Amino acid sequence: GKLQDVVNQNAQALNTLVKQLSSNFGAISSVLNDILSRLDPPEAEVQID
Amino acid sequence: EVRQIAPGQTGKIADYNYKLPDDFTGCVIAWNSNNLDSKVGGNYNYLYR
Repeated sequence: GKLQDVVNQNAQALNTLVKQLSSNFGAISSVLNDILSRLDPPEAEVQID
Repeated sequence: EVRQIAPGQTGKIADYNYKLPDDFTGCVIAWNSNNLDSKVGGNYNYLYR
């Protein structure tokens, strides 16, 4: 267990780090490609921030 | 159309006549010319693209 716990903790930290990409954080969408392809830069700046 | 002489704006004058930058640092001034520029029988001398 003492060896499995560290690899599991790192795998979980990476999994949550990647899953934080699937989060709006107040933006109209998660995929920045859609904001850059659909919104005008004057508003894409605010949606990216 | 004076409302369009502002940064981040859209419309005929902003898009094709006079475009202000997203990070404009300055002032826009406007006042009623109806007495001087407008002539009896319609003033058709001023053109816009």
